[PDB]
Amino acid sequence: VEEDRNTNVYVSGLPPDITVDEFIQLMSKFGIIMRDPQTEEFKVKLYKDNQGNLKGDGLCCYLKRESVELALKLLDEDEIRGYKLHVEVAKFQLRVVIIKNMFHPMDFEDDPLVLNEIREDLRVECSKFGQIRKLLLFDRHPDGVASVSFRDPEEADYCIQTLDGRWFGGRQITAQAW
Amino acid sequence: VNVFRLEMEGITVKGKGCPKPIKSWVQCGISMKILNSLKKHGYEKPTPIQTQAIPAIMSGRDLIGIAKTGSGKTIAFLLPMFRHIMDQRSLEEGEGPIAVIMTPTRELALQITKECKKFSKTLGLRVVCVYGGTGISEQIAELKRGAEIIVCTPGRMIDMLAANSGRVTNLRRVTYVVLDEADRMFDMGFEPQVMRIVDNVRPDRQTVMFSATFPRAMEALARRILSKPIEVQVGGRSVVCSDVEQQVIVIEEEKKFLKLLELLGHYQESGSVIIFVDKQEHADGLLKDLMRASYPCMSLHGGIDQYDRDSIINDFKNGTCKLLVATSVAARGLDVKHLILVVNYSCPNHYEDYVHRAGRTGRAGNKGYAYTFITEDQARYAGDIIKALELSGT
RNA sequence: GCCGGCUAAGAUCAAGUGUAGUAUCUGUUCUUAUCAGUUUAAUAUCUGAUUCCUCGAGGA
Repeated sequence: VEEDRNTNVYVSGLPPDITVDEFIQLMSKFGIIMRDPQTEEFKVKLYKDNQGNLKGDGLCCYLKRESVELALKLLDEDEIRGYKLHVEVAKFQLRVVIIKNMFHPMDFEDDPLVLNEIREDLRVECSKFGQIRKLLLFDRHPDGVASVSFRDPEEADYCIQTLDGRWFGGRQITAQAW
Repeated sequence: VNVFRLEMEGITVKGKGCPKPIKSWVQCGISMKILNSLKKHGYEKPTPIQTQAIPAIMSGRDLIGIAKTGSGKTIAFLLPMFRHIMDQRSLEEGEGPIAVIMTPTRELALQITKECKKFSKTLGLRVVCVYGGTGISEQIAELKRGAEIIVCTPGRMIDMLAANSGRVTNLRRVTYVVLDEADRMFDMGFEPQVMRIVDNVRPDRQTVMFSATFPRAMEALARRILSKPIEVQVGGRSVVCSDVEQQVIVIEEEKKFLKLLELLGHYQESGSVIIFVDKQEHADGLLKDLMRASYPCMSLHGGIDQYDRDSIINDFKNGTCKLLVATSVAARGLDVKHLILVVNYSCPNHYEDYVHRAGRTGRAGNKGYAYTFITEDQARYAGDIIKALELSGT
C-alpha cells in the first residue's frame, strides 16, 4: 500500500572486513539512532552473521524519512576503506555524602566480620538512592566517618536526606554533603 | 451451604473444635454496645482475622492470631472481650481487672486503651489509664476507682503486683489474657516479665495472642502458656500447593486457543498435560481441535460414557494420549503421576476449583507447572487468585 | 474542545524515576460550613473559637 516515505536504506558494495561500529558511525552521519529494542539492525550474512562475513548488503533505519532521502542523495557510492558502496531504497532485497556516628573502632577489634557486613549494608543502602561510584569507610576514625561518592549530586542529596536522623546499629548516624 | 467459601477466602485455621467464622458483626454473638461501637466506627464488613478470632474468643478457648499490619487485631481482641464482659457481667472487685492486655510499648498500650475506650463508648465501663515512665500515684488512683481491662506495660504490671496495687485472685478475677505483639513479648528481653505475669494468674482464664509476625521458636514458647490453642493466619485452609508453580496470563477468549496452540507447539506443554475447561461441549470442541491439529488428545467429561472416560484416563496414565481435556469434576480427587502440566484455559467461578486444578499436578513433594489464562470476565476471581498466589508464594 | 453545561479551568499531601539544572509519573483530599488574627493588589494560606425527624439503626 505505502509506496514513498520509506525508512529502510539498503547499502550495497560493502567489504566483508567491515564491522558494526563502522556501520553505526556511517549511519550516524545522516541519523541519530534506531535502537528501538536494544540497537539497530545490521547486515544479514549466511549463518545469521556468525559464519559468513556479509552477503554484500546492509540495512539501515532512521527516525525520519527526509534524513534517509538526504543520505541516499548524498552518500551514494560512498567510499569506505575497502571500496565504493551504493545506496538504494528497496532494491528488491529485504556529589559526595559524609556519614558519621555509624560505627566504632572498638567493635571491629573483637569482630573481624562486622566491618565488612557494615560496609555491605552501607553499600546496599547507598545503591537504592543512586549509582554509587565510590564508597569508603574509615575504620580508624573515632567518629565513624564514611564517604559515599555517587555520579549525581541529587542522589547524594537524597541519600543525605534519607540517612539523617536514621538509626544504624543502635546509634543515631548523621549525614552531610561534601 | 457456602461455609467452605469463607474458609477458602484464605485463612489458615489449625486446632480441634474450631467454630465457624461469622459473616457479619450483627450475627457474631456480640452485645449491643459492641455493635453500637462498630456502627459508629464505620465498619461495614469485618476483617477475616477478626471473623476467625471473634468466635474463638466468644467460645472461651485460647486463640493465637497472625495477620498483616493494620488488619484490626486490636478491635478483634477488644470486641469479643467486651461482648463477653457485657453478656456475662461479674462483680467489680477491688484491685482486680477482668482482662489483662500486655503491650511492649507505652504508646502501643495507650493506643490499645484508646481502642478499648472507643469500643466501650456510651457505657460506664472504663478499663484503664496507666503507662510506664509516668506518675504511679495517678495510675493507682485511676485503678482504685474500678478497672475492667488492664492494658499496660509488663514492667508497670510487675511494679503494681510487687506493691500490691494490682493482682489476680485465685477463684475468679480475670477471664481473658490478651497479648498484643506477642513476638516481642516471647523474646529474650521480655521473657521473665511475661513469665511472672502468666504465673500469677487465674487457672480458669483464656489466653489471647496477636502479632504481625510469628517465628517457630516464639510460637513454641507461646503455645506452652495456653491450653489447647487455636491458630489463625493466612493462608493454609483450601490454599494452593507451594511446590507447583502457578502462572497467570492476561489473554482474550478467542486468543486462549492460540495461546494453548503456541504452548503446545513451541513449548513442551503438549505431552503429559491436563487441560481444564468450563463446559463439556467446550471440552469436546477443544479435544476435537487438538485432534485435528495432528496431536493425540483425549477427553473426559460428563457428556461422555463412563467406559470412554476410563479408557481416556488409562490412555493418559499409560502415555497413549499426550493431552487430556477434563471438566471441573476431574480436577479434585484425581491423583495421576503423568499429569505434570495443568493448563486452565477457562477460569472457574470458585477459587476451590482452581486450587484443586493447581494441586492436581505436582503432588507428594514433586514439582509441577500450572498455567492459567485470565480473562476480563473473571474479575471477581482475580482477588482470590492474587490471594492464592500470595499464600503460595508465587 | 462540543452543542450556559457536561467537574480535563486551579491549589495541595505521600511515594517512585532521573538530571549539572529544569523536571516526569501514580495514588489522595479539596474546605460544600461560620467568626477573629496574619497575609495576599484581591483570593488563597495559615494561626484559634464555635436537640429534632424517619424506620436498636440512619440523617440533620
